[PDB]
Amino acid sequence: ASPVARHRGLAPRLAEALDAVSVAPGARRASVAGRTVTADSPRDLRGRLTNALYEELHAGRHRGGAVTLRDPALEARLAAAVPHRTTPTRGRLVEVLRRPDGDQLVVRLPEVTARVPADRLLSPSVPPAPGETVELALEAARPALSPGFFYVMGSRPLPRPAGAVRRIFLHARDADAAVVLWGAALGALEEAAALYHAKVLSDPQDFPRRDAVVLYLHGDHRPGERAVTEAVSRYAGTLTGPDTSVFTEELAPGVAAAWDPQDPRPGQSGMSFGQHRAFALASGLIDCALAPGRAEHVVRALREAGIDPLHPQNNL
Amino acid sequence: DTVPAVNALLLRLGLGRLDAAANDNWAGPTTTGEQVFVKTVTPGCPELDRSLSFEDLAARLTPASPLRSPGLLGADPAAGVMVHRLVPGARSGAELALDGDFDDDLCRSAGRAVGTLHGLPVDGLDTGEAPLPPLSWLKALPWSAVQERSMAQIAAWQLVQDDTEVVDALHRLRDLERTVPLAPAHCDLRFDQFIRADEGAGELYLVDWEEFRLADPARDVGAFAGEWLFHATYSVFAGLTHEEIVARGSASLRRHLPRIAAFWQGYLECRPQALALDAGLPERAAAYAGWHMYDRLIATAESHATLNPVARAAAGIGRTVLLGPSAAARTLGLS
Ligand code: NA
Repeated sequence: ASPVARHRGLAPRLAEALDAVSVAPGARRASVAGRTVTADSPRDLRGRLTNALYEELHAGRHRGGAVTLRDPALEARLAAAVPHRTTPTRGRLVEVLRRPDGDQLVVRLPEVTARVPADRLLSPSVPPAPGETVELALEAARPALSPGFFYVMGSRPLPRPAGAVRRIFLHARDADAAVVLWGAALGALEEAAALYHAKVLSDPQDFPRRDAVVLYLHGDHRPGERAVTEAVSRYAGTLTGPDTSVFTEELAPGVAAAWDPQDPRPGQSGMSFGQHRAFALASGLIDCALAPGRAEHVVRALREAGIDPLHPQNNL
Repeated sequence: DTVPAVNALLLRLGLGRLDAAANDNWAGPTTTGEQVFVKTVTPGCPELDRSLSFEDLAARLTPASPLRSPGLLGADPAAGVMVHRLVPGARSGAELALDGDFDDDLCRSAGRAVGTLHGLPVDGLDTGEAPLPPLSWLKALPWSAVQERSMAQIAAWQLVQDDTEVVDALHRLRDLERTVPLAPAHCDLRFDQFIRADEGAGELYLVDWEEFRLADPARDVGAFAGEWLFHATYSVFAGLTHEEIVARGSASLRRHLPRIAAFWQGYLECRPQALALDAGLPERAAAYAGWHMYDRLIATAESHATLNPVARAAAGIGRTVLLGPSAAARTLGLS
């Protein structure tokens, strides 16, 4: 009878949401909230099913019923709300370019070898021998880095091997709500001395969204998380829409949290939290349909993906 | 922004103002009803000096030339404005190729236009080398360019920077440009620099000469082959094994090889002495097509956060073509 009786070993919120989901035997048809999805093989269904579970369960874009561009005005409001301006960034010095109009340092950053003005050197205080580590005042705002989004690295440098990342999602209902939420959240995070990166939708036409703001908290996530949740809890329900993803932990209306995936397997990497969880659910649902028993296929596939099936916002 | 300087040239040319039926670009009717394409480049202004060096030579060209270009109506180089006659019912070659209308015939007309272009006084022309590939970026991106790119683009740059074989091959390709017979070369060709009039049924126009130089003719040949390479191995496809993506991609290329072969026949019709003067033209063109692949993957990565497996695979095809141009030249039919 109970949603949890029939779906044992799985978080109740995912048990409840799977009642809205069925896969036909053979796995060439599926239905998610009466969004019907068909395909010519199980394998083609896996990605069509993965996408629907993502849209329906993670994003909240529903389609089973009868029913891009950077904006400089918003980029300005979002960039104005950033308390800091600079993130010290370590790389290895490759070469010192002695140009009279301004010396430049070719530095191997983790993601790219870059040519940086010498005036951005922090440590050491004079350009070292090539091969030596340097530290650089690199801008914290990165408006092009993440398409659709305005991105900021926090003042404080991130752990060398970053390690686990706590993702916090804010369901901003509009751009004005985003700027307030963005400001609030960066405040708290910098006050709490958080090691983080964050981003916010930079196209006004793309709200509302449950990941309209995303915070990436590294190291010790509890100070930043507490700080963030106190700084926005006042706006939860009003500036944030109330619904959040079934895969996440709800901290307040429209404020959810999770962890970056930690999937054991090679080739099942570089996925977002939402797509990773949806793919594993589709894989377990598909596997079910290719043979209570459904809940075990699902628990199995989540576990093989490194997801805690009692707590799918987290990883084993 | 740049509307003042554009409305001032149109006024001084007798074209009135831009009607609301239309760096930055503008196309459509003027208050006088003349169809104009307004191009703006932020400034002197060397891209416009190159554009103009083409419009001088293009004036000395019959309307029976396989190489047709929109008439220049005017220009203010110091403000970075050019105006040309809009091609009636303009359909770009990118649109055409996406709809399967960039056929073998149209590829032959492109080669004839490009073959024609390379045979046309070379005195007014820029002999500076085109920064393509960007060799300094292979060592190190400017910090300000890093802050204007996506994570996928940045990742695509680092993969090339860390690939010594490719970096070396590109330095040699650019080094070889001063050891070959140069020709008037477009230097930045893509399917979108080719326009048909009459909504896809009309004649062929080659446009965008902001990179026009006296240069290695392989740049243009390779660019055209490179577009078919990128179309066949990437565009037509955008959860599979990498070996499957390469297999599907290799078969798409093979089915697209006649497009390249046709271009090259067109090319040789109008430039029959190309290999008598440059035996290594096929090989250098293959290497340029190989780079062109990276260039096009890096550009498309603009709106991506990761490099998907199709892009990773497509890249791997370009490394093969760039590191093996001779064989690629034979595979591609530029022999
Ligand atoms: Na095609």
